[PDB]
Amino acid sequence: LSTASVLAFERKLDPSDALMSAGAWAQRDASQEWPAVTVREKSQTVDVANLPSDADTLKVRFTLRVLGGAGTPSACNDAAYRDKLLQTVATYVNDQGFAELARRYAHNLANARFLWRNRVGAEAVEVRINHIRQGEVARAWRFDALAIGLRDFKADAELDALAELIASGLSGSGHVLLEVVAFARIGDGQEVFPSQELKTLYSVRDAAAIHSQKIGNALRTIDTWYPDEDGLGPIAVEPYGSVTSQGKAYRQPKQKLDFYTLLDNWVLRDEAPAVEQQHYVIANLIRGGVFGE
Amino acid sequence: FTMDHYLDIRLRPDPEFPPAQLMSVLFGKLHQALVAQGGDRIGVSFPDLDESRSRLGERLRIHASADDLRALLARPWLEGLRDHLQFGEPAVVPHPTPYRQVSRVQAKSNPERLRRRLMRRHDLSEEEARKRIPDTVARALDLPFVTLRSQSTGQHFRLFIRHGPLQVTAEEGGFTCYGLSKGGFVPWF
Repeated sequence: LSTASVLAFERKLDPSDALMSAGAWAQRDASQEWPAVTVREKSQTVDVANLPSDADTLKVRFTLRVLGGAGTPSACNDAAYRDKLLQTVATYVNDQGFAELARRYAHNLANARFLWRNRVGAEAVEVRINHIRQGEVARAWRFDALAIGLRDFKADAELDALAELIASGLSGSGHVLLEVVAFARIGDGQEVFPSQELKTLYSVRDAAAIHSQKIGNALRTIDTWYPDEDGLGPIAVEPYGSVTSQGKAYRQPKQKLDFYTLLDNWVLRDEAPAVEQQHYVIANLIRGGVFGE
Repeated sequence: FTMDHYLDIRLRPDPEFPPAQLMSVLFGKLHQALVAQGGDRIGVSFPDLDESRSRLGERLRIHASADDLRALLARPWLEGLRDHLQFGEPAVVPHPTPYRQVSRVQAKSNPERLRRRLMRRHDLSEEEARKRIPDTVARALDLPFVTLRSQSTGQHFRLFIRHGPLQVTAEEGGFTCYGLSKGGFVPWF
């Protein structure tokens, strides 16, 4: 009949803080003892994180758990709204499962978009994704991140295999944890761009790193179904789909394509189109958030 | 007839848009490209995309005739991006006459460097190095900004580009490029 006063969706596709470490190209195989890059200060005064002078390659590394059961909220206030939401996500996956969203997540893990600023000036990027079964490597991938585009979604055998593995983890048929390690050729003594704190760069234990929410924002840029002119490309799935650095807000609620109007039409009165906005609202609840009255 | 080829590049939107840094990586990769190619025969401009004269355009146009163009940063001779631009392909130019000029300039907004150069040049004293003739009273400045981190052995520059006289007055056949990476008389739209 109505929406609950409190509604909480927990995070799926759980990332970690991407630890960064310098190294040389063609040494990506035995890249375990690689020294982590640290933040220095210079001339009011600012922070800067470069590489060591004998290293032409950055390597970031983070572990991504995927959870599954994304349509089950962690908090509600009425049982009827949770039953209706579970029925809508259940008939979503019974019409078509996680085949488009898992393919786009495998794309955003294939092209190293979690390299936020380090990707745009990189000569060659290689992403290695290891599916850690018990404590060892079960299936290992080796993706050309620059050959796979940022705004076009290709078709490939290995990428559809990664899409099927992320789909199996997202449906709940298996536990999926992926060690994702990206080698980016940037140059000798070039500058890396970790996440900046409240200019102070973020670090954990004498090691510059990217935040977990920045990596979670980067692999979430899959939204291509919105009334923009063609040329923007994929944006991240936020409700009232915003780019606060650009100062614009696509799917503003005067147009009826935001997350909340599509949710309260797709659940409370059974109204959404065939493929596009259902994928948008399901990816938005895959992200998680706080909704309600 | 001056340099009769152009590339109407259009940097697409992207939820990461530091324009100083996008044009920084682009002009830096162009610097790398043309120092690898080698030659003072190339053009670069920025058409009327600066709406105010503060911002700088989201476009570009390179002016090399045939061979330098096709061999330099283009569909061949990798950019390394091929996704954030999805740009096109060049062709012959029309016949305008806005007098065809662009310019580079740099100013002084950090008199520490000048005072240190005085101290180094003939061993100046601290009091005169403090008040011989710094510009501490006023800090000069320039509007159109691009970052362009150092090619090597240095740190973050802040380069400034002033469109020259773009008056619909005349035209002339001059040199190919000044500076290092920036054509001279270039056709403008």
